[PDB]
Amino acid sequence: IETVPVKLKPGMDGPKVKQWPLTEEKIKALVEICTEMEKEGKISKIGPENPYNTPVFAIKSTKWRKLVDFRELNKRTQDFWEVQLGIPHPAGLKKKKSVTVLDVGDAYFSVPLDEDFRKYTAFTIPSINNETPGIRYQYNVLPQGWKGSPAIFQSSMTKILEPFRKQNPDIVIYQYMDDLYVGSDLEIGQHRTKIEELRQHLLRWGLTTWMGYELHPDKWTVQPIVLPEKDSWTVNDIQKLVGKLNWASQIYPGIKVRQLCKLTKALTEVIPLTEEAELELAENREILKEPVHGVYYDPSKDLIAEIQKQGQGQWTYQIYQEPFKNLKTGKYATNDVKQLTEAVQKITTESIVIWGKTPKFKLPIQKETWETWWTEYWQATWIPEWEFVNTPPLVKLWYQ
Amino acid sequence: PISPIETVPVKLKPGMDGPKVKQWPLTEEKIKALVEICTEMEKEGKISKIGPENPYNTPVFAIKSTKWRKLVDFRELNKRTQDFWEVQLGIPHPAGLKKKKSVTVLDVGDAYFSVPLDEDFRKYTAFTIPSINNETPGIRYQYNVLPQGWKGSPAIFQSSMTKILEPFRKQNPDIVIYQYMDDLYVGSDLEIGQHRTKIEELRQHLLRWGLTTPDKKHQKEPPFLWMGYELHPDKWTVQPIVLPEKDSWTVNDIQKLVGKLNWASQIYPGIKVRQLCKLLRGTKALTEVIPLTEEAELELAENREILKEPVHGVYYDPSKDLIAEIQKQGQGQWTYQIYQEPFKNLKTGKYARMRGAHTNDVKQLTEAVQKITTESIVIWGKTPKFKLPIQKETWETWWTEYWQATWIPEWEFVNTPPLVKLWYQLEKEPIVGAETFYVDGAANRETKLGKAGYVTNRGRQKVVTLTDTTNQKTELQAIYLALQDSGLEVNIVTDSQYALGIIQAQPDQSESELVNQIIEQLIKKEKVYLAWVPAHKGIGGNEQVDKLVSAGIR
Ligand SMILES: Cc1cc(C#N)cc(C)c1Oc1ccnc(NC2CCN(c3ccc(S(N)(=O)=O)cc3)CC2)n1
Ligand SMILES: [Mn+2]
Ligand SMILES: [Mn+2]
Repeated sequence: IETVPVKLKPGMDGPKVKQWPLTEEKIKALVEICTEMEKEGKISKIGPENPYNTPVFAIKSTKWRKLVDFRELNKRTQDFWEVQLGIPHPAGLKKKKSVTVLDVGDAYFSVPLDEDFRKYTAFTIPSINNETPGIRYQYNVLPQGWKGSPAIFQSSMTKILEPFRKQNPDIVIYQYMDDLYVGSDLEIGQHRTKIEELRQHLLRWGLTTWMGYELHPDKWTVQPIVLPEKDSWTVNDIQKLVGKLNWASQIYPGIKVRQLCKLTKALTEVIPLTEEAELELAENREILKEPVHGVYYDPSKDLIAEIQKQGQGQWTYQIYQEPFKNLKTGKYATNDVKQLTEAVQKITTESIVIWGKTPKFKLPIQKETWETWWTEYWQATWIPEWEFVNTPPLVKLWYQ
Repeated sequence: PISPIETVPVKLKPGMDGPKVKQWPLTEEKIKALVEICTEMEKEGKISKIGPENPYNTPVFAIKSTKWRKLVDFRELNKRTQDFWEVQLGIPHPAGLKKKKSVTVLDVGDAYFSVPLDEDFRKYTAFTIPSINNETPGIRYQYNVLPQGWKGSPAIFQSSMTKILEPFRKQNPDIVIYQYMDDLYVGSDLEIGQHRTKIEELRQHLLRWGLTTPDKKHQKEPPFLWMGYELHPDKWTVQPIVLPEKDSWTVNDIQKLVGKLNWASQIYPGIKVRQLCKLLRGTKALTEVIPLTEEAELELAENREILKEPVHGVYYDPSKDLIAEIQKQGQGQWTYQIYQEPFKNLKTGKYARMRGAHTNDVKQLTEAVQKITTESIVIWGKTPKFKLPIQKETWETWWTEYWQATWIPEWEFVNTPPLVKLWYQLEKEPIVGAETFYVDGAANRETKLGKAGYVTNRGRQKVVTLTDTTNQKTELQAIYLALQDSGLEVNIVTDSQYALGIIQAQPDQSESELVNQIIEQLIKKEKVYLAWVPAHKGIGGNEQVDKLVSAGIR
């Protein structure tokens, strides 16, 4: 085994990201992990000659796990992991009956990382009250979280999987970051038995290994823009319905509001439902049920996801590349943050399974509230890109 | 002594070569001073004589006070050298410090000149002492240690110092040592006998590693003046805050006052700085005299009272839990106190921030709770238990109904007036027997002429004219009109997503006067329902207002 040489771009410089303050339990949880890793030769204490920094966090049943935020590095590595060694995405995966996800991160700890690239993997375990200098380390092996690790490993991964794949040609296996996506049309017990067989292939070589047990991507359906059913329609009830439909007409080709606009009245007054409006309404209903005409996935373009707080433990979301032209819409159903972090994880997983990439999330929360809390509930090995937005009150209403 | 410690490898910036700066002809006094200076350094192995085999040069200088100081201009080399890791990520807060029986402050002698520079890098630190009138080849030299004024000296020094302490640290986990530049602060629960002995074990550990300290019996008596604080054994405080008695205040005087008050705010409760800040607003020369308002004179009076008596703070006991209390002290103004045992404050704080243009006490308090939450994780590594001037029901009613997601940790209501409340609540469904006001407010982009107005389900119609108003301003004055002319129960229809958004958000304070006027109206009303329709879509009521509203100018 030798090292695959890595390069950012001749102009692109490494990451220099601040470490978010960490709680006592997390710093202590990290010192344990980082010491064992240093002893095992996975990492190495570093000096000031390394001006680079990637944040570290600790996650969770009872065992603590080191999560490293490779967002900036992955952005700066891109050419290496997308073009130079890009893993292809199977269109089949999203069609499979059941999809099991397995953590294959332990495999990267066996492959050495290009000696010339290691400086960019620098991270810091901070000190409480800044009394001690703060422990610096860098990777020697392939790090978990960095998109370059699965790119390098793919060659060794294809070897491992070769028998299983030959033996089960109707099983689909995708590799996204530290995880394996395994899909089959098999009955549940049989799917589970195939996963177990798979674990063992990985066990030789060396691989121990908001969502249920597995994902069911064929059962995944778009939450339509719903038009309420009523026998009593007020002036306000129609006004809402007109505004909702008008907004949908910007996305859905075929939506008409004319017949409804055909009715200075008091909001509270009860206007009776016309023949042409009752038709238009029922017609629009059948349009919003079926997917959007004209919107397609452009691989070159970035995915964008919006989430709305619907209250009572309900959340709504929409995946698009070009604003409001929806690729997928859905829903998610104890505290606002735990719920959002849950919703985020679910949307990102669906996104991975469907397009082979994570969306940039538009978070209906204050920047600081999120950064402080997300880690307490975060459970994934990847971290999506996120921006903090103010949900326009209108969009919440339109998506129920 | 030059520490035996291994050298930190240094490189230049990629695609760059070393400095080749010409040494300016220096004065005879300066030449005589520099040679004398360099000779004593050469004998100590800090520098080494070189030939014209080396092609790099940096200008040297000299300054006087009878002592002569050697000034090296690393400006170019620093531009050419690689960036390093940030020396320290923060500074300790006295509130986070633990109680210790005894202290010793050791200061490291000739720090940068006591640490070796990477052999492969030395060539670039080359400097030349010119000959008199520069007629003959000067005396070429290069550093073997960290040069003074060079980019990586703080990084490389602190890095070394840390590695040198690491063994001693592991060997003495019950001893706290704080590193800051060429200073070392040692604390222990050991008695003056065992402590003084451990001090010498350290001084010697530093010596085995080429680092000299001062000497014994230099040690002082409490308080220990550290980083702008007074460090007593059981307490801490900010160093004497002198609030100047001045007749006339200049921009510079006010600026410094705000800095002193903000610094005092760490342990002195109820310190206010709003009114004094309002003064600094605008251009104004540093020396320009600024007449104090009644509000600023009142604020300074209150500040003088708080600072009339010395207030102290306690150290952190990691066995106990943190408790943070917040108090409202005017619009935008919030004051907090963190303690573990009732009113034995570890630290104090103020918070005044306007995230966006418009906000309410609930959003304001939540925002403060966050600022304190982060502050706590930084200082103590754990979140506090909160005591808030808001009813649990007031919170519940707000955060469930709001579209933004929030979560605040363990908190309890404490009855500390003024209490945080929602000054009004918009209706959920349209009101019956309450006049429906369809509003609109079109403005011309060129003539700047506004035309805010309304039409009602009761045939009332008013169309006012505005001067130099945006389409935003008019869409908002239309709502203020509907609010003014209406009864106690009102329905208001708008085509402005902007206006609705502002209003939906339930603000109780705003940057715009129009909004403050609208808020005042909202507070007064018994019931207010606010609906939205898409403009130009021909809505029965909306279309009707647009006719008389858009009539002339756009
Ligand atoms: C950040 C920092 C700064 C300084 C300083 N100066 C010292 C250390 C250890 C230092 O670094 C730390 C680190 C952890 N805890 C403390 N607690 C200090 C609080 C004040 N205390 C003290 C004890 C006796 C007396 S006395 N004997 O004068 O009454 C005066 C003060 C010494 C320990 N300091
Ligand atoms: Mn309007
Ligand atoms: Mn308008």
